[PDB]
Amino acid sequence: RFLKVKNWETDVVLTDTLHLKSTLETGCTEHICMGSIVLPVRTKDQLFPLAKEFLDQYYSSIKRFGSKAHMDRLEEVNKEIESTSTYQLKDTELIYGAKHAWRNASRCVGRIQWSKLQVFDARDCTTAHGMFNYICNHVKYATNKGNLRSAITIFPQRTDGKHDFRVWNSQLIRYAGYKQPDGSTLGDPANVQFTEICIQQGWKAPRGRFDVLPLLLQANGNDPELFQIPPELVLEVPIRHPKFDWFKDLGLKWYGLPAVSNMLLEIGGLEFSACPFSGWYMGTEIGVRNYCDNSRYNILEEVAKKMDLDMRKTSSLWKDQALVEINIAVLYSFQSDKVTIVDHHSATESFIKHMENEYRCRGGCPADWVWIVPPMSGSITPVFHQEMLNYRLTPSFEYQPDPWNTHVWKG
Amino acid sequence: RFLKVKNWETDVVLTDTLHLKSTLETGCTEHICMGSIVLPTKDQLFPLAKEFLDQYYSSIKRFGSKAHMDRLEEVNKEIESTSTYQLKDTELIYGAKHAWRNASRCVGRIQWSKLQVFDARDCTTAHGMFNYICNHVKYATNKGNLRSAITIFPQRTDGKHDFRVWNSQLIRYAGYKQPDGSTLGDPANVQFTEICIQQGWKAPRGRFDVLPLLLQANGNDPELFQIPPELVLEVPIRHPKFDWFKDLGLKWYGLPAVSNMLLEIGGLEFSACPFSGWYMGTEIGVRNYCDNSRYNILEEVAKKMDLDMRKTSSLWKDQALVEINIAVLYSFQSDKVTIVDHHSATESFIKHMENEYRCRGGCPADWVWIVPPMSGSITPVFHQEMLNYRLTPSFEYQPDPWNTHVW
Ligand code: HEM
Ligand code: HEM
Ligand SMILES: C[C@H](O)[C@H](O)[C@H]1CNc2nc(N)[nH]c(=O)c2N1
Ligand SMILES: C[C@H](O)[C@H](O)[C@H]1CNc2nc(N)[nH]c(=O)c2N1
Ligand SMILES: NCCN[C@@H]1CNC[C@@H]1Cc1cccc(N)n1
Ligand SMILES: NCCN[C@@H]1CNC[C@@H]1Cc1cccc(N)n1
Ligand SMILES: [Zn+2]
Repeated sequence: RFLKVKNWETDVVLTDTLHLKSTLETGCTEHICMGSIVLPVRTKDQLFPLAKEFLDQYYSSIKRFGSKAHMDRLEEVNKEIESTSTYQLKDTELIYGAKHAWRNASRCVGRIQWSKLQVFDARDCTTAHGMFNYICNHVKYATNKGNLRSAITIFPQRTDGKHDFRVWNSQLIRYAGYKQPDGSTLGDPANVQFTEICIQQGWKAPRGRFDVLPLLLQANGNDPELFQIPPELVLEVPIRHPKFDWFKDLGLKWYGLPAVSNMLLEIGGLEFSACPFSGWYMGTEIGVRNYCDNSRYNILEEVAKKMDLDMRKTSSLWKDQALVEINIAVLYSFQSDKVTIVDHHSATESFIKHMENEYRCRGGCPADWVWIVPPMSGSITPVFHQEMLNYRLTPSFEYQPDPWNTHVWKG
Repeated sequence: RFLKVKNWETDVVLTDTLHLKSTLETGCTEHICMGSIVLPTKDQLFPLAKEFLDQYYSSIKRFGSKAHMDRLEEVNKEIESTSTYQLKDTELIYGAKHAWRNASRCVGRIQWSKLQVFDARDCTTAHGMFNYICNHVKYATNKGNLRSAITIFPQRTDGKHDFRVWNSQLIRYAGYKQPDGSTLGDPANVQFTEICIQQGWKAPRGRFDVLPLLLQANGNDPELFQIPPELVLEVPIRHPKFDWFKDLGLKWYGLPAVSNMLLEIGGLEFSACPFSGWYMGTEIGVRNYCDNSRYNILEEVAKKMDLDMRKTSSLWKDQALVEINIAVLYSFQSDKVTIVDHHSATESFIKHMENEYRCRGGCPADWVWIVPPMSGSITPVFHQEMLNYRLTPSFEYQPDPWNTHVW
């Protein structure tokens, strides 16, 4: 079967054959689309086929499908599973696996960069302190003094699901959120619950507006432990506006390294519950969402007052006007401090090229329109006008329940 | 069986049960989502009719009554006998209002029940059609205080006597391809504009030439007609700060009136059912004005603002976008022609969704289309999970008539 996607701004049409290798479910039926819904220990039995599919892709990718090296590996993995109930990946496969999990991330607009990924093998890690060490090296390497580099650290895979390695933070770096008894919130509201957990665990919260949270790390299924990231390692950018001098007085700043740490990495059946990864920000993640979501820093009004926009009627589009300036400010600061960052125009255009390429050389590019289109100026970026097909391929990054909801404390 | 939708900005969760009555297909499978794709017999008819009437009677608290039963056999006999049937006025109105109610891609459905329905089923010719459309345009324009309406022409019989309005909207601007390789006017209508000429229209070859209606009756050949100029209310666009704005020479009509869709009620098909409401700002300012393939005026507005268009990171395109949309809302209000801004429009839709969940158990909604093409995440709907599915009565797309007309 062939599927066509059309771009209504250029009439360009594309054919997807890749979806034919899609095994996982989407959440949608013939009678219902769930395209806008955010969140919709294996047996020997299911494991080998999953291992086999993966290794087949792997060997085809290196042009050795059906080779003796290939057949031997299948046999090797086969035996190991029957003997130990699981199996270890060779460095080449882990690496090849992680890049493809990224390459298959249908909600990621930055995928043109998928083949350039530094993979750190942290499978020999056994303790939280061990984890902390690994993470610091990742932050330092990835930050690279502002000239950011994509990277991922992969800790030991799940075994019996009782010895999981988990990074309790959602991102390696995030500001604390504190709930005041008066109902207002200090810091980033999105992190209040986790901050509470950190405090309860012994963290001495400075209680400011931009407190870098401590790392809460679980190793081998044990209770998590706290670590403070060396300050000198946390690159941060003060936010100012190129024409507005009062902007700097808003006291805004942001860290430079976006590093998602709560996702699970699935490769050839194996589950890597702790696999932090980082790239570099697209302007809008900070300027639109982080600052302007009503449930985040909500700086839209304060910025509007200072600009003195007509805030009596929404039809003045004061909210729209302020949003643009704020985003202009984020891009400006980052470029000025020489910290890697990309604007949504550049990013979406690049993605469109990446996408087309993917159809030509791979027969498709799974993409989630709801997430690929930026949270501002949607239709003046090329992706808006691009039809897409969303389906799931492995390797892949999956959501996993927050560890505090499932962890069996040992005390 | 019972699905929940969460608003990630307010944490509110709603339970949708209405989707279980869904009947048509979505285009998706459990393997692939097609949510961003723009266009994904007597034995057949009675069940469709039955489904409709039951819901009609259910709505008027008389489900399973004699009237219900009676009507049910009357239509039943008529279908067998006449191989089709006619709807009672009451059913027509209810049908239309509900087709709008079920339009998962329309952000303005909170207004659904306030719909003026014009029964144009006694129509027999293109002239009659032209007469009906003019009355509709006039009644809905209402000197600027817009009122929603739909005029329903005769239903389909054997596909060989279909009534069709060839335009995509009652009111649109022409598009001509110049030697310059460039395009004059609205590129979206380039082709339709040609078909007009190929039929006689005297294109004034202007930038904003209100096109002529091209009407088709009882399967006959489409005929041309020029809506009375005094009936097409227009708004010249000026910015409330940039006096130079007026020099781009921009104007837009006040009446958004989709004419190419197909209205389906109780199995019956109304192939010519033009309908209208009023614009949400972004429709003109963002899509019509800035879409690269439309009037594509961003670069121009950019130059006038003297913005550094050297690099994309200056967000010049974004700054222009906002102004171009401030001007639209501005001009319309100034001339007192009804118009809603995307913040107000989406906010109304959230409340509507909530009323629909608690008073109907759901609200089909298409996120990709509901979220405005600008400032997406600052509008509430961006944070609103939606369930998309198809309910009848409904408005469906249909092949342009020229790619199907046996002259
Ligand atoms: C090189 C810089 C990169 C850029 C500019 C980029 C951009 C983005 C953006 C804008 C999002 C959506 C943000 C949000 O709303 O949460 C995103 C999501 C995502 N990206 Fe990337 N990305 C990059 C690198 C990476 C890397 C290195 C990986 C993995 C190896 C990755 C994996 C994903 C995944 C899994 C998601 C969706 C996460 C979710 O479902 O919540 N990205 N990316
Ligand atoms: C009264 C104010 C109304 C507002 C603000 C409103 C707004 C909108 C908007 C923004 C769209 C998307 C338009 C596009 O991007 O092409 C839409 C689509 C639509 N609306 Fe409404 N609408 C209104 C009235 C109506 C009426 C009176 C009907 C029907 C009786 C209706 C039926 C639909 C349908 C069927 C679509 C989708 C058409 C398609 O698939 O292209 N709307 N509406
Ligand atoms: C409910 C809705 O799906 C939700 O707001 C989605 C929409 N699109 C998004 N797109 C991106 N990139 N990131 C997000 O967090 C979201 N949130
Ligand atoms: C390809 C994609 O489906 C297309 O660009 C959609 C996106 N969302 C839209 N939303 C609205 N309201 N109107 C449109 O025409 C579109 N176009
Ligand atoms: N809701 C998921 C949270 N994702 C957060 C939102 N902003 C950074 C991170 C995504 C991400 C991952 C990798 C690179 C990047 N630019 N962005
Ligand atoms: N491309 C499908 C046709 N959509 C066109 C785009 N703008 C007017 C009309 C939608 C529409 C119908 C009713 C009211 C409204 N504001 N908008
Ligand atoms: Zn879907």
